[PDB]
Amino acid sequence: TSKHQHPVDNAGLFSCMTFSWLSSLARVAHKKGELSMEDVWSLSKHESSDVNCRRLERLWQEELNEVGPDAASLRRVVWIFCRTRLILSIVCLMITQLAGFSGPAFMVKHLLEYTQATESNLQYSLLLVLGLLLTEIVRSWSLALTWALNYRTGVRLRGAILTMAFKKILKLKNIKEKSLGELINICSNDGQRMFEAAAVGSLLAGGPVVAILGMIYNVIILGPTGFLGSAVFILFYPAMMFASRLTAYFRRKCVAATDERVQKMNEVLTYIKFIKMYAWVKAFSQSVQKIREEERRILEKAGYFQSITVGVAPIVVVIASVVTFSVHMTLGFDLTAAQAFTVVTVFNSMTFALKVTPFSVKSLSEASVAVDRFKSLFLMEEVHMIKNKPASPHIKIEMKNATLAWDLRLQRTLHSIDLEIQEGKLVGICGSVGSGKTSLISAILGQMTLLEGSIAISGTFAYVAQQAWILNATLRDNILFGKEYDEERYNSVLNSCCLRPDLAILPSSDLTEIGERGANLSGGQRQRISLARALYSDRSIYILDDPLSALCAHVGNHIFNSAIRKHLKSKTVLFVTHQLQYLVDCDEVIFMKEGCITERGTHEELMNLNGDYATIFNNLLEEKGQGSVPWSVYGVYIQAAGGPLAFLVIMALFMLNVGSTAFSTWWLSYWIKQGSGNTTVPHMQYYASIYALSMAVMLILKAIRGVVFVKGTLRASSRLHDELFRRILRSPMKFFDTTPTGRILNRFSKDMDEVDVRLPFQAEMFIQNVILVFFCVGMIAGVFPWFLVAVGPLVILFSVLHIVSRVLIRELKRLDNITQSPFLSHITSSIQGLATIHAYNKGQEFLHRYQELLDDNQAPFFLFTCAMRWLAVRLDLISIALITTTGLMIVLMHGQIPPAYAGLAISYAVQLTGLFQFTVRLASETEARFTSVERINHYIKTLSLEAPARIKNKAPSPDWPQEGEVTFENAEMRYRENLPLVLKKVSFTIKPKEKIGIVGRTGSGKSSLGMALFRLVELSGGCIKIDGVRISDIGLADLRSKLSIIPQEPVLFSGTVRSNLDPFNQYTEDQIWDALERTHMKECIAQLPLKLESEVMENGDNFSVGERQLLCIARALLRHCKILILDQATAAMDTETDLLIQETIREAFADCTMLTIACRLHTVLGSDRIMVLAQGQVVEFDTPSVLLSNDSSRFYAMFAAAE
Ligand SMILES: Nc1ncnc2c1ncn2[C@@H]1O[C@H](COP(=O)(O)OP(=O)(O)OP(=O)(O)O)[C@@H](O)[C@H]1O
Ligand SMILES: Nc1ncnc2c1ncn2[C@@H]1O[C@H](COP(=O)(O)OP(=O)(O)OP(=O)(O)O)[C@@H](O)[C@H]1O
Ligand SMILES: [Mg+2]
Ligand SMILES: [Mg+2]
Repeated sequence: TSKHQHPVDNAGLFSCMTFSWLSSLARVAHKKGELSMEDVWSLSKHESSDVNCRRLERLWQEELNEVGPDAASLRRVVWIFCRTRLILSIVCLMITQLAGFSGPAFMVKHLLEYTQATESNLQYSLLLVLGLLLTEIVRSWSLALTWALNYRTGVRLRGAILTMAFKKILKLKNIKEKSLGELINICSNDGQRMFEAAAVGSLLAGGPVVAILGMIYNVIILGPTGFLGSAVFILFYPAMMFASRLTAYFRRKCVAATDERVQKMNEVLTYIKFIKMYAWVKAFSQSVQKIREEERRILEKAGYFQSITVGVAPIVVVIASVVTFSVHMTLGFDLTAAQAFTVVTVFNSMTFALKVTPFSVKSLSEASVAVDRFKSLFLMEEVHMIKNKPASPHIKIEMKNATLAWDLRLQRTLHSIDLEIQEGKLVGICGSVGSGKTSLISAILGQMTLLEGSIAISGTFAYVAQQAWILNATLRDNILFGKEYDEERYNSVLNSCCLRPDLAILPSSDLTEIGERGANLSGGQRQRISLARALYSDRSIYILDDPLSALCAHVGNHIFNSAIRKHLKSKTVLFVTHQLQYLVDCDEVIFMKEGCITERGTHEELMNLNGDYATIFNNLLEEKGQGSVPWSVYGVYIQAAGGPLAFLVIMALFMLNVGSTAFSTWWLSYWIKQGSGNTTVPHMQYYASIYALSMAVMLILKAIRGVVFVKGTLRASSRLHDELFRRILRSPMKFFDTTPTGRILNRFSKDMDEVDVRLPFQAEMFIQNVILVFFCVGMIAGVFPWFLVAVGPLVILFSVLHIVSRVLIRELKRLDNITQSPFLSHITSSIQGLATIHAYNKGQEFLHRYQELLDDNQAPFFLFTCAMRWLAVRLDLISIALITTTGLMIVLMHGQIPPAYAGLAISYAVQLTGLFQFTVRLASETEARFTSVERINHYIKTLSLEAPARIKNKAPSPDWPQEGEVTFENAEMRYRENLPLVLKKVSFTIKPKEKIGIVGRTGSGKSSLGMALFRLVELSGGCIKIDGVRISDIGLADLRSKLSIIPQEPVLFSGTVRSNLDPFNQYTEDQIWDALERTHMKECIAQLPLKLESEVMENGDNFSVGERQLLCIARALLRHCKILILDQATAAMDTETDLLIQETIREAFADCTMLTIACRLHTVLGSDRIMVLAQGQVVEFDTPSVLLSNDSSRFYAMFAAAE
């Protein structure tokens, strides 16, 4: 072991069958008033996701491969895995039923006979009391054993199924196509559903075993009454199956409706920096409110039928028995003299066992659709590393007339591709936005669908993507990627990528936290980190997807001359490019167009055959609470919309119902104390009719109260969620930067499952229990008020026990809820990088971390239920001992105590006891469960808030955007409130109608002049004004729409391109077509049947960045803002299209004030003025002509060094 004793799996002597191992933790629970992480007794090797998972996998694979897998019914999840553990429960249920039935029924009759004439004997009670004690002890022990077995056996199934699902998730999928938000919802919600169905769905078998016993007892006491019970039970059978059939469809529709809502919830989380400038927070709010309203309506419709089956009529049996008694009544019956109320009380006690059937049937019906869903997840294509084609030696990559394109129902893009690569050679492709030299790179990975051709490959890859993927670990761990530390190789890597000043500028040291996805670094730094990791990993084959795009000229030249030329000269490097500056030193160049290779060979041969591109080459052109749950959460919960009125109506209805049932009980009790037939006999029929109509009322009343309660609780939940969403949406940027996303999404997946499912039932049950107890104590105080002595000791000991167990219950629940968020964080952050993870073949480490996190989360689940079972056992034992003592008292005190004042003693007692036993358990249950509302309230207004959309008090005149005067003055920022300054002493004065180009060294600042305008930075020093009007005083909502920005990284939401094009439908139909046509996409849209309703998702995955950039250009063209700024709009674009692009930009915004950003000097030479910055400061600047004839100018030096 060496970790924890875990006394469950040993100590076979009389120490572990009863719940006694938890007495050790009860001391520590109240000694410190807490329970930390070091004394939780983590799970042993028995309940570990390493032994059961293998067995489940083997069983499922065998059941798949035995015959053709058409559907397989997924019967092996439940019926064959947890089978042997259910036979013991189903065989102990019969024992406990018989023990609870046979004993008391005869004992009460014998005690009544003894209280009739005690004067006969005195020692005849000892056998009776001994039998009573034996039966009670046997019953309680059997019940505790059954619950313990089911609780223990309900965990392993979920523990194995979760890891099976994740292991299936980690596979090569060409596209998601699964509404990614669904996958997370599959991991959490369906985890819970597979648990309850294994721990509750086992008491359904307890119905018939007692029904047959009741029928045979009735036929043995009365002759011809053995036929009506069977007839009235046959009619009861199909109602349950009808209920299940009706609820299955409702559950399926509800889960389908809630599938989509959580997907749109993820889109804002990972794109908040994008939709924070165009005030697109309005459409999404309306869309999510509409889908939430639809979900709430269907949930209410589903739940209305349930409230009618929480025991609307378990009195069918008593109604049938009363009808049989009244109809057959021959005015005396010649048999009913002493045991009149005994049989009625026994039959009333029968409802306790069968009151739990609806819960079992509902859980089974839900588990059916859960099984269907999990079956739907499997039976999909495992397309990865399958080619089934021969290879050849002395080569690494070989192709033979491949014909590939994105997704099986789309027009082919590549046809008849054939190429070869020699070992240790450098090859460049080059081309346009046509042939698409990104499908070729991904073809050999295995992510590309295949139709024909032949692909062969043998080796290892160090993949680099066009974008960047950065984990949450520290920088040194990111560079190492799970490798052994070194000193010489690490220093060589750091010196070979020109990374030294970047590491020196860090505040503390190299070891620093990065973030969720490298949100604290620029694009160039992320590219450099990815390149350094690929360089240090030391793999056989290097694949670079344009690693020299966003970076400058000098650093790129140095890296190519130092790293690629020398440090990587002993391996094979294959990379594509759009710039022909470095193609001189390359070995071979292969040119392909429109998916077809035209000419290939030595680069020196591409001079006279076709000088197409040569014209370009010619010259220049959390925290866990440490206290008890206060009443503030309850006050907030009841202060929801329509709270007090609904609560008062519900309480009044409940009080009236309890009064009615009390009056009926008194009526039947009085009727019991009457003549034994053959006297005063017509009134019986009238009384039966009165009783029948009374029941009716109660029923009607119970239906009404259920309806009202369901409506009120659902309204409260909807209002709470609607309040929460706006607060999360207006969260400042720093909160999103520090706190990971897995800490926010949890409150939207797990809390909403428990608040809207389990809470109302427990609340209503506790309310009913407390009103019944108060009525019983009032009645006891009413008649026979001379017995009010034991009440004090009873209440004080019960309070002592409750205050003893509540500490453990609360601490265990809090520790259970705390440790579930890193789970979701990891499962979210390990999906987006499927390509890189598959390339590096690093699934095992992620899987092991997943398993360890799952076990840590599952550790405190068992003890939470074990504590409640232990409390129930203690309460039952105490009550049994007290009633035994009171009965023995009776026994002894049977000579000089009249029976008139003692006949009802055992009666009222058993009720009182039972009522207290139920009350304590219900109170503990609700106190445990009411922590989710507090957890949601943890994000109350104490959290930071974004900035005030507007103000509506000092809005500027509508004619404000007239001049583009900008006056920068001392703009110094920190970006983290702790990090050192990134830009210092920035002051500019730009006259209206001016053009300025941006170019400079990597790192440093570029984009440098971003922020401090449309700013959300919490400016501390300096201030700027636009057109003579300050920026701090004016509101944000109006100001953000005045100017427009084209982001460097394209962003494309789901739905359609139109919705992005018009946030509010303020443009006609021809203007958008003209805008799309003007930028040379005449055939880029008409190629599809949809014209303006294109299906775009997942950041435009159909067409690559070459088209996403121009889509964003077209979108920003129609806005026509006062100031339109382009942030490096020529990242990956050809040279021929450049002119057209800049010509269109100049034609459109001829007089607008703009600041152009580009990575190429030759494409910025036309600007009126230029400026450059070295590290954090701007050097002297003027027109390009002035600085061109200046040897001592950095701009001329870098232009000359650009070659
Ligand atoms: N989101 C961020 N959070 C915190 N610090 C940041 C963030 N972005 C940049 N920095 C830091 O601010 C300083 C200036 O970087 P800046 O963003 O201006 O670079 P850049 O000009 O965009 O770079 P590149 O040319 O590589 O794209 C650097 O120290 C950088 O690490
Ligand atoms: N991420 C994607 N997922 C699915 N299909 C894609 C994706 N990107 C592009 N497509 C489809 O495949 C075709 C080929 O585009 P490809 O990705 O090869 O472009 P590219 O030339 O490399 O891009 P760029 O010029 O923007 O750098 C597109 O016209 C489109 O039909
Ligand atoms: Mg690419
Ligand atoms: Mg930038």
